[PDB]
Amino acid sequence: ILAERRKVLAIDHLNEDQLREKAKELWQSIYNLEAEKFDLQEKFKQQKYEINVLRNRINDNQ
Amino acid sequence: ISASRKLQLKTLLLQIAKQELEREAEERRGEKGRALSTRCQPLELAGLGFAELQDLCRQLHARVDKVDEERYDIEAKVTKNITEIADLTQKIFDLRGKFKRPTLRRVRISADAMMQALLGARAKES
Amino acid sequence: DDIYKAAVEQLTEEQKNEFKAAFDIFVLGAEDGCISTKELGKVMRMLGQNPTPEELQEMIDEVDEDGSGTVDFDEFLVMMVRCMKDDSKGKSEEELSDLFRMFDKNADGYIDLDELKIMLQATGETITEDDIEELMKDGDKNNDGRIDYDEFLEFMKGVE
Amino acid sequence: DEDETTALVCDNGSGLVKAGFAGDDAPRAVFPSIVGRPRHQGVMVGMGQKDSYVGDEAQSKRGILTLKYPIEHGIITNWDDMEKIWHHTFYNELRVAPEEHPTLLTEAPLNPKANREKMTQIMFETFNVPAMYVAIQAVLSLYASGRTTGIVLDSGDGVTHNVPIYEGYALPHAIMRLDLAGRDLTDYLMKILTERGYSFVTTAEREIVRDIKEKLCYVALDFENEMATAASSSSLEKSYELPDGQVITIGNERFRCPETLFQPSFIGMESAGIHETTYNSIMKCDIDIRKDLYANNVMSGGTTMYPGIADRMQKEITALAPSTMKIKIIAPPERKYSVWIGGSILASLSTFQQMWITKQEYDEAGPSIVHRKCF
Amino acid sequence: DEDETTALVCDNGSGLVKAGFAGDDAPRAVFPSIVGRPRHQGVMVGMGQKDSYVGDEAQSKRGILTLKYPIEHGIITNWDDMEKIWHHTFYNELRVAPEEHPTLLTEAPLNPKANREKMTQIMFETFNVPAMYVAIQAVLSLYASGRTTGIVLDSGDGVTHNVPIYEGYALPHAIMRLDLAGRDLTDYLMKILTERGYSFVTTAEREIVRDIKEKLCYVALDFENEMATAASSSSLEKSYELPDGQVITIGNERFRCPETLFQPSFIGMESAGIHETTYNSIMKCDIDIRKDLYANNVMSGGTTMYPGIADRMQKEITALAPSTMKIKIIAPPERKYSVWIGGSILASLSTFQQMWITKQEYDEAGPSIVHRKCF
Amino acid sequence: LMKILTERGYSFVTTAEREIVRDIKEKLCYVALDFENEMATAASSSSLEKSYELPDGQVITIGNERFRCPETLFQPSFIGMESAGIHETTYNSIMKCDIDIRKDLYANNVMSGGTTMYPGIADRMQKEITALAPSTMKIKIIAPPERKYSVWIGGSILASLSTFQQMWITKQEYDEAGPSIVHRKCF
Repeated sequence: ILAERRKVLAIDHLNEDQLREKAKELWQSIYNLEAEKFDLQEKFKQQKYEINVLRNRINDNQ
Repeated sequence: ISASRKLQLKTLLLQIAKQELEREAEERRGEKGRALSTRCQPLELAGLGFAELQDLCRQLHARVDKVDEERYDIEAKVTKNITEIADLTQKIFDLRGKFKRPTLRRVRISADAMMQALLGARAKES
Repeated sequence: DDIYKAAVEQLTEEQKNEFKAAFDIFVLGAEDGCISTKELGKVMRMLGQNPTPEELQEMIDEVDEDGSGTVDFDEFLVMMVRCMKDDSKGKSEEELSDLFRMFDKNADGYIDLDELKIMLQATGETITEDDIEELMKDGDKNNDGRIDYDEFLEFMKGVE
Repeated sequence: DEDETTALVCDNGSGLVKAGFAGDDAPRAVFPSIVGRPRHQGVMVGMGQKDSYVGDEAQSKRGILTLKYPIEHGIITNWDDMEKIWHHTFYNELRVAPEEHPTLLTEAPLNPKANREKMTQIMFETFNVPAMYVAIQAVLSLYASGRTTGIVLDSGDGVTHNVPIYEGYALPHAIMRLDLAGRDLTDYLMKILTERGYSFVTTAEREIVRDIKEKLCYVALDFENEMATAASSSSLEKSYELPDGQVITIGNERFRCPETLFQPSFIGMESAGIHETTYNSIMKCDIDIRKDLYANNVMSGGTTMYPGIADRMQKEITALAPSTMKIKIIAPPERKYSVWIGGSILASLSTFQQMWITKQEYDEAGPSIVHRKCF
Repeated sequence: DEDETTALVCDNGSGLVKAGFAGDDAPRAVFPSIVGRPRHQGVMVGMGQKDSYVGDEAQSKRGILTLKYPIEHGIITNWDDMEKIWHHTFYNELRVAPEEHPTLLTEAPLNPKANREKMTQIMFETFNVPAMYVAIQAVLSLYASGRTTGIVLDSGDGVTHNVPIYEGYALPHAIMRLDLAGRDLTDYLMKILTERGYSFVTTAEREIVRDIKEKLCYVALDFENEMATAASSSSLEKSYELPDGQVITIGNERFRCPETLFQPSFIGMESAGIHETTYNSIMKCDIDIRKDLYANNVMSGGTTMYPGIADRMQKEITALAPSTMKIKIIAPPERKYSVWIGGSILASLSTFQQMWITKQEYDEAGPSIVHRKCF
Repeated sequence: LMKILTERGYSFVTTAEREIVRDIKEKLCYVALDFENEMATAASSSSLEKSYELPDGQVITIGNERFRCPETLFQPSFIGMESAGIHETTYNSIMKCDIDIRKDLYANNVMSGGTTMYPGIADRMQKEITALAPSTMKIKIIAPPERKYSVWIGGSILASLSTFQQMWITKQEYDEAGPSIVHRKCF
């Protein structure tokens, strides 16, 4: 699954400028991956927070 | 405390909590887009020769792979915490619940057409 | 009952005079002229529905602003603004968690009286520590001195 | 007449059908499980008069009708009369069209399979209901009572089911279904009243004896002591008004009839009674189950309203149960109707919206599908 | 939650798992080594109810569960269930993340190799623990007891290991290992109580018998005299309350079960018994070792809490031992809770920081590293 | 069987009814060596149903229920019992014996008592044990016609053996010792 993000690579037949292109779309996919990661971080701080919430409830309401 | 007093109190409380979750989130998101543009930096392609730009495509996919790994770890943790969210969520929806499912009381039916067809020409109330 | 009396406030009062005339009608079948439990049965068959001595008496309780054991005229306004299912968004684990993130400003899990006073002062509307503390209690059924999220649900149950 | 596209609920026994919508705490109306037909020669022309009467119509014109009940001992055999009762129930009094609403029906788990198959077929083929679900009366009773665990004695008109449920699970090896119900208590009373000089044999008379039982009878906490005085003095007698101005006065028969619940031999049945069934449903379960079932005996349905029954049952089971252990009975005021309420609760739960047979799955499989989809 | 990356200590046996952190005096929580699963069909919907239960959850909901132990005779045969037990141990009750703490696990010296290898793999792969160590039960008992020399007789639920240690070194040729344990005594008690009219054949029944054993059973100092009286008079019977209110009394069976430790033939085992194997562990060591092992018989593990066991073990070996010499037993109130205690001590020693396997060496070698680095 | 026949529309709840079901079981039921394929067909076709005449002249037909009942011996969960069933219990008794015993017991599983008269039971048991048993080894079942009557037949044999004439409690030893004597003289 990392490998469907460790996609196979093609650089040689890519002309210098075609290299610029594929590297650019790769960096776009990178930016998307950073977006995913950061939204997972925000969702995840919300997760950790509201699970602290959860256990607070667990204790106060066992 | 007055009636509409407490009304506006509670509704503005909940809307404020909404919009402020959204404000922490928009600052979170500024943080996001900035850090994305940094750790996934606006690119630099040219100058590197054919072989060099080949290495460049290869390493930009390698960075695909790194952020792959990063977001993958984060989403695995997010999956575990979604799991735990739902787990303690129902656990407590029992703890403070087992009935936190409210009811639909029999007095709570629609009476509009009732008032109307009953009052006829004077169809006023509901 | 401040929600029904706020509706009274937030709505027009000529509907309330209308319900006064309807309550004058609610002397019919009323050995009391008012709407008691039995009189709520007869007023509702005069109104179209028919709640139960528990439902009638509980609407009484649900209109017992004063605790008058009846549905008074003011309590009948409460009734007319009280006999349906409308309070929306059902803010719960998901939505009151979205909220509790700020209710519990702490990013921890407890709306203490400071969290609650801060959230209220953020509401923009007028804020009293009577407000903050009554809402603390509405929370503090577990009585943590600080509204837990379960306290938050005993507090903001359905309220929107 | 109704303001929501909710599920419909109909609890169809050998006595009466309780019907209304999911989300309420009461049926909109109760329709007796009866289709009536005239048993006399007509003489007047142009004065109306129906060929058949359904539900409340059958009782209203009963003076000259023979009244038949489509359901026997918990199951439907006269499917045609059931469809007519339902058409009336849904369209004239509940004011609904099942085509636009999913429907929940009930049965006892130890009833014959044909019941759930025919009820499912009628709603899908004559009413075009979008979905169906046949429920367990014990489940519905536990939802209504606020429990996940207990022994449910549902007091039917046909049969009594007697099932232990623990933590939401069935414990089927311990179900003690008993062939004793309200219609047998009624038959016993017709015979005991014959001993007193009042013969009740025709439909109108049979309906009266049922009504007598409902208003005058009780079980008593202590049968022998109650009979010692009931059999000795007029001070324990009660008079019932027959609908012609005459009265019938009933003494120890007032409790000897309901006593059949504790003594089924009164109607020729081989059984030690409803407290034996309750006890064995607990006893046949594992010892780490038994403690929760002893503390949660659940009364549901009719007969649970008899004076002395909740106290008598708790006494009768604690007498068979081991010492130290706490034996307890749950018997809410939502008597004779709590199972309907349970129907309403289940039909409207979010946890139940995946339990429905849809009018796709039904059309592809046919009515045998109910056996795979409901329970 | 700790102010140091203290090792976590988890004494995972075939009975209960005792867990807490290194440097403390006691485990934070104890858990049955159990994963439970329902043996019934669910009837009510929206009841929660898990597919599987872990530890104390499995025991608390046992009324309808079949309960399995992933560890048999000291070895994990089911590591998927141990992942669940450890998840529960660490995240639900100790509420710690092993990812930030070294973890110490325990086993007998001749425990088949798969046990320590799978324990190492689970902690490094599912918990991603920074370090691991699998420790010897006898070593852990010796630290807890304040000794470097003695016989560790560890008669717990799984196996009796019985290994002589001198100056902190194994004397492996003298390990008088025996396939006789507390679990066999439990099985024997279920059978002997069945003979008294109280059958114990299901999971719920097995957990009850284990509880009966722990509170009512003993070995005594003199079996034949104890039975001469127990078999002749009710004065030596002791009662026990079962969860459903039943009361069971046990007479000579109260000690005849436990006696199997000294007389293994009672359950069909071919063995000299734990006291002869204790004696031989001393005898099979060199003559200049024997004197120190005779003076230091170290009692640990389960079954050590039977009345008469410490007194009896010293009597039985001193009776086989030569005259003039003094033979002594060490049996502190820390008996059986010595393996966990030793884990806390060992994990915390500065010299033990050279024994821990890190999540570095692990990746190059894989879980087989445990056989190169632990013992 | 009383409960599953109730599902079919023939309730059996009284003493007379219990005796009828026992008679039905004894004459109509079988276990089948392969119950899964047998029920796939028996539950689908009336061609595998057998008619039984009830005492009053009424007729009950039984299909997959015919074997479903005996199957409980291999599927004890059908009656709420926490058990592996008779084939695994037999296997475990073999397993629990010493390794030089196990082979002789695998080769000598002996049927006695009742229910061992069901068609397919000798094959059902031998195949289930064989499936649980190790390879190379031959697993075998002995199923004599002295089935169900075998305990009585053994009593005749044992009572008559010369090596068993010293095993009898006399009506002297009995009175001197009382009934607890059975624990010293019989086994």
